[PDB]
Amino acid sequence: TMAILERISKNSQENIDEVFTRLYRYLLRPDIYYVAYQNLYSNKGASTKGILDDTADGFSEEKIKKIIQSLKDGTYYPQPVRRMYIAKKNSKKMRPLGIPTFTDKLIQEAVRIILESIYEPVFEDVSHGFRPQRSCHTALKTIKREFGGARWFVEGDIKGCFDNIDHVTLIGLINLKIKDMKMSQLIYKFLKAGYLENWQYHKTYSGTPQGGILSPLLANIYLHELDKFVLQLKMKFDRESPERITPEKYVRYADDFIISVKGSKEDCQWIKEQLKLFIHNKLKMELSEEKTLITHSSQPARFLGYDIRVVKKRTLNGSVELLIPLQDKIRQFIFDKKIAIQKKDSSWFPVHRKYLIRSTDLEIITIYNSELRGICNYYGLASNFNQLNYFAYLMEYSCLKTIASKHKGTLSKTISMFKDGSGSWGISQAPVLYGYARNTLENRLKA
RNA sequence: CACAUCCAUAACGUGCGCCCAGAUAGGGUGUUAAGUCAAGUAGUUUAAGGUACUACUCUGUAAGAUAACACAGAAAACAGCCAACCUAACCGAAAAGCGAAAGCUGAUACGGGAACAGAGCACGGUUGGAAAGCGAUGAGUUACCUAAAGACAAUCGGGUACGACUGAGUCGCAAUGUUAAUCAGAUAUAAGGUAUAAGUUGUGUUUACUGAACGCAAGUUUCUAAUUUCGGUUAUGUGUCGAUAGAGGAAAGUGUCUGAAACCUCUAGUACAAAGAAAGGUAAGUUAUGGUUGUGGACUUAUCUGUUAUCACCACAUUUGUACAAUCUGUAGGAGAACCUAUGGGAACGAAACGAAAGCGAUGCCGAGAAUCUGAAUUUACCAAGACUUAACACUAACUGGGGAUACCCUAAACAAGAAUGCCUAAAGGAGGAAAAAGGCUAUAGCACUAGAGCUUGAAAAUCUUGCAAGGGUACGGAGUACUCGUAGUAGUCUGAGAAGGGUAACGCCCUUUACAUGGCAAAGGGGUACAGUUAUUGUGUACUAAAAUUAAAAAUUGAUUAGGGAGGAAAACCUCAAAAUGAAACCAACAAUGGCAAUUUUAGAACGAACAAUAACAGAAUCGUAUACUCCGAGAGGGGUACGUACGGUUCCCGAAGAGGGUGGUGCAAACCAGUCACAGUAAUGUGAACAAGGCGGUACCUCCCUACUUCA
Repeated sequence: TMAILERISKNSQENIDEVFTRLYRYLLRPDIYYVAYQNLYSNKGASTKGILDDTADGFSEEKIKKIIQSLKDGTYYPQPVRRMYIAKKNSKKMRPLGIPTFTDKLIQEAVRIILESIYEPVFEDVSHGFRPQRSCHTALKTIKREFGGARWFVEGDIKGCFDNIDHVTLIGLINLKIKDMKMSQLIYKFLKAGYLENWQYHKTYSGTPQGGILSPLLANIYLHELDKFVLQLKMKFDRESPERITPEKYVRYADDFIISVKGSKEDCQWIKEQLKLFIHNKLKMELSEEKTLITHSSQPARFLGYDIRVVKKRTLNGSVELLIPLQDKIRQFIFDKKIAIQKKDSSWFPVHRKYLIRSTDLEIITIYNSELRGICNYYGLASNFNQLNYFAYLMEYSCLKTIASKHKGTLSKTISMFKDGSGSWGISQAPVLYGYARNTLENRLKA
């Protein structure tokens, strides 16, 4: 089936030695190797990942290439290519996509496997967080409170991700110890495959039917090699960055980047300029925004919808850290769907909502509860539960307006909301307007 | 630091609509007449006007009483509302004769019934004068400590919207509108309000356009906003701690024990002035996305005789500006969280909102009250509608006569038409014998495919097919032209229009004369027939040649750039019996650097497809002049949508299926009593038995098709 790479990347042209990163992965080859040997390469033409609830569908056994990829059947990948990077709602980290083709919908597991190949080596943390993670939520909560006690701190801004798809440093750093020192080509001839017909051309990735949903993998690497020497120079300087500000460093991610333990912002420049030189050394990318708004001791930056600055408002601090919740992620998240106008009722109400004549109601209620759910998960360990339920207030009258509006009455939202509501205390009934909100903005949040 | 409130109010959705003849049957409409009304009290005066005045009376005048007279007002009838209240319309049922049921037949009785507003014409009509409402509960069932923190007896010690219920006792808003009484002028070109359609792009609002031509002007409503705790989570108050302020420091501060150096308390909210401190009422504006408003509630602006005064004088919000007051208050940038200047508590620090914007001259219109000044008047000077009745005259319809062709539905009408005896004992008797039917009769039973029944009919008869003059219903706004038939009539003079021309309108109507025999009329639905937009199906389609936006980029040189030619087991080596159990020449891979034609597009070398042939044109949101309440003031300009009440143009895009009503085909289930069939009795026909293969027939299930004035979804 597909032992093509199982042979290419494995034997790896040992004229002289090879995949040398072996003192930590020498039998770490055959483990996952023989996995795929019977995970993917077992007999599959049409399976192990894809449509059928995880897996590809066996409509024609999808063997038209899969079994016969000894030379990939290859030779052009015409596959009209376009551009694709999809932003992410919370904790901005764009999630590009591509063109769904059974061809691409098997290239997907192919690159899954090449991931696992490059997975076990010094790659770390499928999507972002220096610690090996998988979720944003772990990235959302864990790393942050741990440090920041050092003032004078900074962050990152360079867009540099789908703009700086360098594609030269890219293929220079994809498979160094993995490319067979000679004869390793039947891998990326069909990864370098952004073909088109518009009297123009752009190859190999922009969220490409060759390169659509795999930028996670690729860009994560792209940055990872950077972060390696980044950390080495980090420790090289971590000799007053943990020892200057003290008398009374860095961590890596996907899109934005903290500066960990701080000493002498008088060297924050040092950091950023060195970065740039390096950001311009081998990937040759700039400092979008000249990045970041140095706190200069404490002044709150923003990461992923949270931060630290080391009457609707009150807080407690000291020699301790903190993890800020915000309002701009809700502010326009209100002016989007006509959900309020803060210049109407005395500081903050849900003065109104949008929908007045629309489809059935209980679905809209579940919709409310759904965005609330999101809010909860999209807000882990950040303080001020009271702003959360404050917005919940700022959501009630609005959603209840919309409920009533189907009746098309006299603003009879009173009796209307009485015809339902987890908050009216009456399926013609709101299951949750605040309950699950409290539940999940406490669980997986307060710990 | 919890808990919590965000405006309540009805529609519009009635039933009708054709054709002409008439016109009090009634009614309406309008106009003129006459009377006829009623005016706080009387005089005045006069008609019996009218309210002007005189004097008398009354009521109000909160800008917080108290007396003076100023100041205003004093009915009635209408218009309306609010509630109760029969009753014709309109509705269903008896009801009722009725094709013999298709359809009619509804003051019976039936509830009702301001018909879902009366917008094409009010339910009526009596009354009554007040209902729905809110904002305060009046009365009952009631609460936490009894202000020390309690535990104690709620020492009702004591509090009813106490907070809940029952529930308002009382008020206000609810609950009104008009109605005759000097002119003339100026201050109006007054101060002030008013002038671009169905509509396109342009974003630095600059305006490139039209049913705008006006232009200027081009950026911009706004927030962004409180230090004398405005620290404690938005407006909601309570729940606080923090700091200062202690008061008993208890047995509470009703009577008992632990209280504490806490646990209540006002908190602890700065110095002036300043004003009403204040409502209510009226008036204007904000009020809540649906579309219309109404009716209230809240915010804002004004509002409501003079002194004699008692009063009058205060707490408190209040406003200023200072101080100062901290969170600074944000900002800006540096620079420690507590520096740095700035900021008015926003300077920007934006952000949203922002694009023939607004604002400026477009003069377009009028320019009330005409407010004030001038003159005039000044017999109380006058003076004429306010309705009611009648009168007359015109008028009139969802009123009064006669007028009914196109297609459906139904079946009576014998409506007319077309459907006919075996069997012997195998022959007259004859089946209207003695076998032997449907049909005749009746509920019709066995799922249909037997009605039992007796003779019967064994043409009787009832066969179905029609037709079905009938009889109904159905369309009698209105949705492009002609054109057709159905009636040439009934207005015959009189303005679709008879004609000519002229006003003739963003498509008519009216004026000079046409005609008296149709000269108009023609009728009156309705369908028909050809054209015209619709929607689709299909037939159908372009790189037809030129350059270009350079995919085509094969080929060729390049980019000799390294890496090749083994689906393998393969863990640093084993590499797979493999040149090979680790050795190329070109064939993939490099800005394809150029072609190269397909894939465009337009410039464009451009010929019924770079578009056309047979089978659907419904649904309009209302539609500008032509109004439509016209909408609203009228002092004007000008502001909305009721036969889809647009009546056309244009505007413009919606272009659904299902519930499934009923018919259609097929598929099945069943069924095997009758005629199918078999065999048996029987002389046969019938009886007997099998007989489901659904031969038909019906029951039933699916789906299909019609089917959709059967129902309903963008």
